[PDB]
Amino acid sequence: GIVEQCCTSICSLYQLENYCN
Amino acid sequence: FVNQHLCGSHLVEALYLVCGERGFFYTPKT
Ligand SMILES: [Zn+2]
Repeated sequence: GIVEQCCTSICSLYQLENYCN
Repeated sequence: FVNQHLCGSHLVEALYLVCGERGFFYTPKT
């Protein structure tokens, strides 16, 4: 999920947009 | 875009800004 991916490790802008509606 | 670990409220504001009018879903349940 998002924490593992963007908090626990680092997220590119693209990886963040996967969480938009 | 910043290249860092984004946690807690910092993750949510990142989402807010990136998603704009689309909105987003925050489900931290791991
Ligand atoms: Zn802080």
